Amino acid sequence: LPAHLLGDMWGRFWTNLYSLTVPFGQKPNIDVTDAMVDQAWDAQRIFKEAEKFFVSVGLPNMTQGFWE
Amino acid sequence: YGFQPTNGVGYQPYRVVVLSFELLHAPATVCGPKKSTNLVKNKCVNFNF
Ligand SMILES: *[C@@H]1O[C@H](CO)[C@@H](O)[C@H](O)[C@H]1NC(C)=O
Repeated sequence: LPAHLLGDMWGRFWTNLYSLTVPFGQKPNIDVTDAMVDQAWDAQRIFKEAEKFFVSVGLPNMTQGFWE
Repeated sequence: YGFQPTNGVGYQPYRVVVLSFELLHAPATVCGPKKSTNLVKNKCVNFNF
């Protein structure tokens, strides 16, 4: 492959070639961004659902100095 | 200890008081607090003063 057609300056990641190499372009790759702005999720919900993921597996809470 | 207000718990200062009761010998001293009520009048009663 020619070195200047790989998606970035050095060919380190091929991640910008997805729009040319997508297998089935008539199927939307799943994207939940509209369901976040339809339920009025603030800045704090994204971390509080993240803290509930880690307490789900058996890991400690955030340290409560973490929030201020 | 260089204490700072932005220090995670377990690094913030705790004040401690250790009470140590040491008996020995005597005739009497401090003890519990007794209870009471409202004495009456003109009625056979069982009293403690
Ligand atoms: C973590 O925090 C939640 C409330 O924020 C609490 O209900 C839960 O018990 C905490 N986890 C532990 C292990 O105490």
